[PDB]
Amino acid sequence: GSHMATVKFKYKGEEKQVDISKILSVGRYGKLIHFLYDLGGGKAGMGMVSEKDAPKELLQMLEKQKK
Amino acid sequence: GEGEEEGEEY
Repeated sequence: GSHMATVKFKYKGEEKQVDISKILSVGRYGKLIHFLYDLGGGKAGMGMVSEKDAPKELLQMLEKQKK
Repeated sequence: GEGEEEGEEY
């Protein structure tokens, strides 16, 4: 099990959850926040949520991973 | 297999 904090992302309406250790780089484009996350198997994934959908508590975490 | 894509109209 992971001992890190997980971040929930509203992927096109779906509720996804990525561990903070899997988050590679987050890039806020303004209203839309895009992020790259490492999944496994050599390949990774990506997503983009809105400022309104992303909770402040998690949004601040995204600020720390803002690369 | 893994590797999704978004598509939001900015």
